[PDB]
Amino acid sequence: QIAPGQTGKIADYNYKLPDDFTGCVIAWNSNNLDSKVGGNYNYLYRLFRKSNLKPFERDISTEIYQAGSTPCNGVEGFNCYFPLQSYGFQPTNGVGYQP
Amino acid sequence: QVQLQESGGGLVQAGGSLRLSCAASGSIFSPNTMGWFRQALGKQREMVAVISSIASTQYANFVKGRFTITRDNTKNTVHLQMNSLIPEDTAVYYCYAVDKSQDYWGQGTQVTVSS
Repeated sequence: QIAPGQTGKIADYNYKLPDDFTGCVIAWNSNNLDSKVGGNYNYLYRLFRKSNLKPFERDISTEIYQAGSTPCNGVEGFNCYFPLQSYGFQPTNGVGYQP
Repeated sequence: QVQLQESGGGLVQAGGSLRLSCAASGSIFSPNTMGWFRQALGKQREMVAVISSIASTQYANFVKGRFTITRDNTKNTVHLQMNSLIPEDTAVYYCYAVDKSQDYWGQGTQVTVSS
Protein backbone atom coordinates (compact mmCIF):
# COMPACT_ATOMS: atom_id res chain seq x y z
CA GLN A 1 0.00 0.00 0.00
CA ILE A 2 3.03 2.37 0.10
CA ALA A 3 3.23 3.44 -3.56
CA PRO A 4 1.46 6.23 -5.49
CA GLY A 5 -2.05 5.74 -6.84
CA GLN A 6 -2.92 3.00 -4.34
CA THR A 7 -5.83 2.51 -1.95
CA GLY A 8 -6.42 0.66 1.30
CA LYS A 9 -6.73 1.48 4.99
CA ILE A 10 -3.12 2.70 5.05
CA ALA A 11 -3.16 4.30 1.60
CA ASP A 12 -6.51 6.03 2.22
CA TYR A 13 -6.36 6.74 5.98
CA ASN A 14 -2.77 6.70 7.11
CA TYR A 15 -0.34 8.21 4.59
CA LYS A 16 -1.64 9.27 1.20
CA LEU A 17 0.81 9.21 -1.66
CA PRO A 18 0.07 11.52 -4.59
CA ASP A 19 0.12 9.93 -8.02
CA ASP A 20 3.07 12.17 -8.93
CA PHE A 21 5.82 10.83 -6.65
CA THR A 22 9.52 11.24 -7.14
CA GLY A 23 11.27 9.14 -4.50
CA CYS A 24 11.85 5.67 -3.13
CA VAL A 25 9.97 3.34 -0.75
CA ILE A 26 12.41 1.07 1.05
CA ALA A 27 11.11 -1.41 3.65
CA TRP A 28 12.53 -4.27 5.81
CA ASN A 29 10.94 -6.88 8.18
CA SER A 30 11.66 -6.20 11.90
CA ASN A 31 10.68 -9.75 13.02
CA ASN A 32 13.70 -9.96 15.40
CA LEU A 33 13.54 -6.27 16.40
CA ASP A 34 9.95 -5.16 16.98
CA SER A 35 8.09 -8.34 17.95
CA LYS A 36 7.91 -9.65 21.51
CA VAL A 37 6.63 -12.95 22.88
CA GLY A 38 3.60 -11.36 24.55
CA GLY A 39 2.67 -9.16 21.59
CA ASN A 40 3.87 -5.62 20.87
CA TYR A 41 0.85 -3.30 21.01
CA ASN A 42 2.84 -0.04 21.05
CA TYR A 43 2.09 0.54 17.34
CA LEU A 44 -1.41 1.97 16.91
CA TYR A 45 -3.59 1.94 13.80
CA ARG A 46 -6.81 3.71 12.86
CA LEU A 47 -9.46 1.90 10.85
CA PHE A 48 -12.15 4.63 10.94
CA ARG A 49 -12.11 8.25 9.80
CA LYS A 50 -14.67 10.75 8.53
CA SER A 51 -12.82 11.24 5.23
CA ASN A 52 -9.68 10.32 3.34
CA LEU A 53 -6.54 12.41 3.72
CA LYS A 54 -4.65 14.71 1.40
CA PRO A 55 -1.08 13.72 0.47
CA PHE A 56 1.52 13.96 3.26
CA GLU A 57 -1.28 14.89 5.69
CA ARG A 58 -0.89 13.93 9.36
CA ASP A 59 -3.75 13.50 11.83
CA ILE A 60 -2.80 12.64 15.41
CA SER A 61 -6.30 13.38 16.70
CA THR A 62 -7.75 10.78 19.07
CA GLU A 63 -11.39 11.89 18.72
CA ILE A 64 -13.86 9.01 18.95
CA TYR A 65 -15.58 8.42 15.62
CA GLN A 66 -19.37 8.40 15.31
CA ALA A 67 -20.42 5.23 13.50
CA GLY A 68 -24.11 5.75 14.27
CA SER A 69 -26.40 8.76 14.17
CA THR A 70 -25.95 9.83 17.83
CA PRO A 71 -22.96 11.91 18.97
CA CYS A 72 -20.20 10.26 20.99
CA ASN A 73 -18.96 13.40 22.82
CA GLY A 74 -15.53 11.85 23.31
CA VAL A 75 -16.91 8.64 24.85
CA GLU A 76 -17.14 5.16 23.34
CA GLY A 77 -20.31 3.10 23.45
CA PHE A 78 -22.91 1.94 20.98
CA ASN A 79 -21.60 2.90 17.52
CA CYS A 80 -18.68 4.79 19.11
CA TYR A 81 -15.13 3.50 18.72
CA PHE A 82 -11.67 4.82 19.54
CA PRO A 83 -9.53 5.50 16.45
CA LEU A 84 -6.53 3.32 17.28
CA GLN A 85 -6.41 -0.47 17.54
CA SER A 86 -3.04 -1.98 18.35
CA TYR A 87 -1.14 -4.69 16.47
CA GLY A 88 -0.30 -8.21 17.58
CA PHE A 89 3.37 -8.20 16.58
CA GLN A 90 4.60 -11.63 17.69
CA PRO A 91 7.68 -13.60 16.61
CA THR A 92 5.51 -16.61 15.68
CA ASN A 93 3.25 -14.65 13.30
CA GLY A 94 3.10 -15.41 9.60
CA VAL A 95 4.96 -13.40 6.99
CA GLY A 96 1.89 -11.29 6.23
CA TYR A 97 1.36 -10.35 9.89
CA GLN A 98 5.05 -9.81 10.77
CA PRO A 99 6.52 -6.33 11.35
CA GLN B 1 15.29 9.13 25.16
CA VAL B 2 11.82 9.97 26.45
CA GLN B 3 11.07 7.95 29.59
CA LEU B 4 7.84 7.61 31.59
CA GLN B 5 8.07 6.38 35.19
CA GLU B 6 4.84 4.73 36.37
CA SER B 7 4.26 3.49 39.91
CA GLY B 8 1.66 3.00 42.61
CA GLY B 9 -0.30 -0.15 41.70
CA GLY B 10 -0.67 -3.48 43.44
CA LEU B 11 -3.29 -5.62 45.15
CA VAL B 12 -6.17 -3.88 46.94
CA GLN B 13 -9.40 -5.29 48.32
CA ALA B 14 -12.72 -4.20 46.82
CA GLY B 15 -13.59 -0.65 47.83
CA GLY B 16 -10.00 0.50 48.40
CA SER B 17 -8.03 3.32 46.83
CA LEU B 18 -4.68 3.73 45.07
CA ARG B 19 -2.63 6.55 43.56
CA LEU B 20 -0.64 5.84 40.41
CA SER B 21 2.01 8.24 39.14
CA CYS B 22 3.60 8.88 35.73
CA ALA B 23 6.61 11.20 35.45
CA ALA B 24 7.81 12.25 31.99
CA SER B 25 11.47 12.91 31.17
CA GLY B 26 13.30 13.59 27.93
CA SER B 27 12.03 16.00 25.28
CA ILE B 28 8.36 16.42 26.33
CA PHE B 29 7.72 19.65 24.42
CA SER B 30 5.37 22.07 26.19
CA PRO B 31 2.09 21.23 24.36
CA ASN B 32 1.83 17.67 25.66
CA THR B 33 -1.12 15.39 26.36
CA MET B 34 -0.87 12.67 29.01
CA GLY B 35 -3.38 9.83 29.16
CA TRP B 36 -3.92 6.48 30.84
CA PHE B 37 -5.01 3.26 29.12
CA ARG B 38 -6.36 -0.07 30.39
CA GLN B 39 -5.61 -3.63 29.30
CA ALA B 40 -6.93 -6.81 30.88
CA LEU B 41 -5.60 -10.18 29.72
CA GLY B 42 -7.59 -10.97 26.56
CA LYS B 43 -8.62 -7.43 25.54
CA GLN B 44 -7.13 -4.42 23.77
CA ARG B 45 -6.00 -1.04 25.10
CA GLU B 46 -8.96 0.70 26.76
CA MET B 47 -8.39 4.44 27.09
CA VAL B 48 -9.01 5.18 30.76
CA ALA B 49 -8.70 8.95 30.44
CA VAL B 50 -6.78 11.90 28.95
CA ILE B 51 -5.55 15.34 30.07
CA SER B 52 -4.01 18.04 27.88
CA SER B 53 -2.05 21.20 28.67
CA ILE B 54 -5.36 23.11 28.56
CA ALA B 55 -6.08 21.49 32.00
CA SER B 56 -9.17 19.78 30.52
CA THR B 57 -9.88 16.23 31.70
CA GLN B 58 -11.68 13.62 29.59
CA TYR B 59 -12.96 10.34 31.06
CA ALA B 60 -14.73 7.31 29.63
CA ASN B 61 -18.11 5.99 30.78
CA PHE B 62 -16.63 2.75 32.16
CA VAL B 63 -15.70 4.37 35.49
CA LYS B 64 -18.04 7.40 35.69
CA GLY B 65 -17.28 9.64 38.65
CA ARG B 66 -14.71 7.29 40.23
CA PHE B 67 -11.25 7.93 38.71
CA THR B 68 -9.42 11.26 38.80
CA ILE B 69 -6.33 12.81 37.18
CA THR B 70 -4.05 15.35 38.89
CA ARG B 71 -1.34 17.49 37.29
CA ASP B 72 1.97 18.84 38.59
CA ASN B 73 3.13 21.72 36.39
CA THR B 74 6.40 22.21 38.29
CA LYS B 75 7.60 18.68 37.48
CA ASN B 76 5.12 18.17 34.61
CA THR B 77 3.97 14.90 36.19
CA VAL B 78 0.60 13.18 36.51
CA HIS B 79 -1.10 11.23 39.30
CA LEU B 80 -4.08 8.90 38.81
CA GLN B 81 -6.26 8.70 41.93
CA MET B 82 -7.93 5.27 41.75
CA ASN B 83 -10.96 5.22 44.07
CA SER B 84 -14.07 3.07 44.56
CA LEU B 85 -12.38 0.07 43.00
CA ILE B 86 -14.34 -2.82 41.50
CA PRO B 87 -13.15 -6.25 40.27
CA GLU B 88 -13.96 -5.09 36.72
CA ASP B 89 -10.99 -2.70 37.06
CA THR B 90 -8.51 -5.62 37.25
CA ALA B 91 -6.22 -4.64 34.39
CA VAL B 92 -2.65 -3.50 33.79
CA TYR B 93 -2.53 0.20 32.95
CA TYR B 94 -0.18 2.17 30.71
CA CYS B 95 0.72 5.80 30.05
CA TYR B 96 0.48 7.60 26.70
CA ALA B 97 2.20 10.92 25.93
CA VAL B 98 0.72 12.43 22.77
CA ASP B 99 3.24 15.33 22.83
CA LYS B 100 3.93 16.70 19.30
CA SER B 101 6.23 13.97 17.93
CA GLN B 102 7.05 10.28 18.49
CA ASP B 103 4.69 8.72 21.05
CA TYR B 104 6.04 6.86 24.07
CA TRP B 105 4.39 4.26 26.30
CA GLY B 106 5.08 3.03 29.82
CA GLN B 107 6.21 -0.29 31.24
CA GLY B 108 3.01 -1.16 33.10
CA THR B 109 1.36 -1.01 36.53
CA GLN B 110 -0.53 -4.03 37.84
CA VAL B 111 -3.85 -3.18 39.50
CA THR B 112 -5.72 -6.06 41.12
CA VAL B 113 -9.00 -5.80 43.05
CA SER B 114 -10.90 -8.88 44.21
CA SER B 115 -12.34 -10.57 47.29
